[PDB]
Order: sequence, then structure tokens, then C-alpha cells
Amino acid sequence: EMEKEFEQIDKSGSWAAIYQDIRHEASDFPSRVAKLPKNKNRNRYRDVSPFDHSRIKLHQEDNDYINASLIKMEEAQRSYILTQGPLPNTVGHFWEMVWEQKSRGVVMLNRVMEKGSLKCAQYWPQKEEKEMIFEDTNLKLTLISEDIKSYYTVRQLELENLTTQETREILHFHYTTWPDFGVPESPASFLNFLFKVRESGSLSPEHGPVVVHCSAGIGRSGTFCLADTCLLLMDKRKDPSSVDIKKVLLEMRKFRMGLIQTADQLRFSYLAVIEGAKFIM
Ligand SMILES: CS(=O)(=O)N1C[C@H](O)[C@H]2C[C@@H]1CC[C@H]2O
Repeated sequence: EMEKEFEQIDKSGSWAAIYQDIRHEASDFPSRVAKLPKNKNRNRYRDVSPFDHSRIKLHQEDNDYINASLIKMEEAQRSYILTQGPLPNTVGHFWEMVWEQKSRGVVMLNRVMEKGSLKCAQYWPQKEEKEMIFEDTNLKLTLISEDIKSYYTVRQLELENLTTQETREILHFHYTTWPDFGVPESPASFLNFLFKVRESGSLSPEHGPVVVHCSAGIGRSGTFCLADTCLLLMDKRKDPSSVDIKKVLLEMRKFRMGLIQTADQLRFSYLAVIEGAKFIM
């Protein structure tokens, strides 16, 4: 059982050591499309690339590239698109991907500015009456409503395909209180946030995969998907303690590199799953 494994690693202070064995065992697949010269300004970080096998393709004939990965968890029947925070020049691509994949939710785990630098473009409207048009991808986005809480904001958005005049409602879940350094002290507000996303229907199989991002789409984004998948597997299995968080992480790392960036994120993921298991048993 993970709770005992937790106390063992904690007591022994072996978090950096567990984390290194995960790094060592992690999959390495080609990422040739990401590294083409024409895609250099579509990537926020030169060392964070989607694998060719799992990358999301835009349906535009010119250049189909976006820094985004499909993570397919077969046993849990959950899919996620993990992506970087969009760049000034990829905001239109981001919304095209949301449209093309039939996503119902966007989960944002960073602030636009952290540590005095921009981590992400302002890719949604700030006021009802000031909508955004993306000329490159022929989409219009309107803020319908905004519910600001202590730890997170939920926004209702309308996305319109200007080409066909179809509209969809998108939910934007913005976790606003992840600290600039390290991880939250308690997983309570993170779990509350994750149950809010679940309750919305955004993670359900009747929609396209949820789009999850932080700045790189690997650290905080990683923790989100890992916690959701582990809790779902504990509901589904005859024996809940058969769920090994290290094995789940390694399976997720076949689809996108670097998921969980620090030993502290790993520790936090264990704590989130262990605490969430109480609200599920
Ligand atoms: C020494 S350790 O690897 O067990 N250790 C745990 C501690 O909480 C600090 C610093 C370091 C790794 C991450 C961070 O959580």
C-alpha cells in the first residue's frame, strides 16, 4: 500500500532517489516533427517536445504542428491532451485544436505571470463585451460568465467556428493559487479543483479529451492527470491497493516526456492520491 511506501520514502528521505529511477526508466521516442526548423517558434521550450507517435495534428494543410500530446489511459478509459501554455503566435492554433478535438474543458494550472516573467499568452477574453477573433484559424471566442473563488476561477466561454457558424460552450478551469516555488502545503484545494472538473462532465467519454496546460505542459499538468487516473483506477479495481503510482506515471510518460518535473511534485502526487482515496473509500 502507497500510504506505507509514502512513510518509508519520507522517513528515509529517498524522494530524489525514487524520482531518478523514474527518469532512468522513462520512455524515449522520436520527436522529429517538433525539431523541424519551421516549428521552432511553435515551441515555448526547446527541451520540451511532443513524441511524433502521440502528437496532436491540426487539420490545416499548411503546417499541422502544435506542441500537444494525447495521453490515452486504456484501463481507466480516460484521455487527456497535455499542451504548453500558448504563445502569442499559437493562440489561434490552441483554439483550433480545442475545436477539432471536441474538448469540453480547458484546465489551466499557472498564472499568466509568475516570477515576474510571462508563462503564457492571455488566450481568453477578460470582459463579456470584448470578444477575441483569431483571423488565422477563423474562430471567435466570447466570455459568457466568470465565477471567481478563493483557489480557482471557472469561466464559461462560447467558441464559434466563423466558417460554419456552429458554436460550442467551453469551460475554463483556472487553478490560481499554485505557489511560484514548490507545491501547495495541503492537497485539499487541488482535490476540490479536480472534483469540480469531474463534476462538470469535461473528463467524460461523451466529449473529446480535456485540454490541460501549465507553462511547459509536463509538471503541474502531470500531477493533475496522474492524480485523476490513479483515483479512477482505485474505484475500478477489485483490489484498490494494486494501484502503483510509479507504474501509472511510467505508462503516462510513454505519451509525453517529463511528466512530473521535481521530486516535490512526485511527493505531492502521492499525498493527493492518498488524501483523495479517503473521499473515495
Ligand atoms: C531529501 S528528499 O529527496 O526526501 N527531499 C524531500 C523533501 O520534502 C524536499 C527536498 C527533497 C526532495 C523534495 C522536497 O520535497
